[PDB]
Amino acid sequence: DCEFGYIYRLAQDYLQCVLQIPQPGGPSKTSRVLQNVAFSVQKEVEKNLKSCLDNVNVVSVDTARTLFNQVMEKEFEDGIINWGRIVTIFAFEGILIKKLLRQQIAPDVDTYKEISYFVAEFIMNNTGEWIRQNGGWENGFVKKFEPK
Ligand SMILES: *CCC(=O)N(c1ccc(O[C@@H]2CC[C@@H](NC(=O)N[C@@H]3CCS(=O)(=O)C3)C2)c(F)c1)[C@@H](CC(N)=O)c1ccc(Cl)cc1
Repeated sequence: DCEFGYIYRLAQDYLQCVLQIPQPGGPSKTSRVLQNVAFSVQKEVEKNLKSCLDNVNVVSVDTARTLFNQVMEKEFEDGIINWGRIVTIFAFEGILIKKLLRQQIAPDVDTYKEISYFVAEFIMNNTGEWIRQNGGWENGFVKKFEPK
């Protein structure tokens, strides 16, 4: 599950949850657990950062990728990977997609698929082996975050 395709599906499932367009039919047990936890983080970040989230105009996918790179470089600067930081990656892509829905020039219905790709690239290349060694999504993330 630490392969790119699995991570891409998690990132895309979370953007479809934020955008209220879940793929008709349903998400896996991993995505279901992740959407509750990442949404709780997302809402608190949006409340705390309300003032500064207006300091950018996310007019394009390249702007969103630049912002994502800056935020992730800062989030992981101490070299510490943990599950909280992994959930924060998904919460942050949720904030990005909401700003793109409002601000993207020539809004493209497939944009969430491009954001999903670069989120999955970051997760796989920068945290993938930490994730696998800590149980992957099914034996790590879900075991940590699934309901008591
Ligand atoms: C006011 C802040 C600001 O100007 N920008 C910004 C910076 C960071 C950010 O989100 C980060 C991800 C969520 C949060 N981290 C966090 O809660 N980490 C905790 C400690 C480790 S843990 O995982 O346990 C939890 C901060 C923002 F959403 C916004 C801007 C930064 C920039 N590079 O311009 C900014 C970025 C993006 C947008 Cl859309 C708007 C402003």
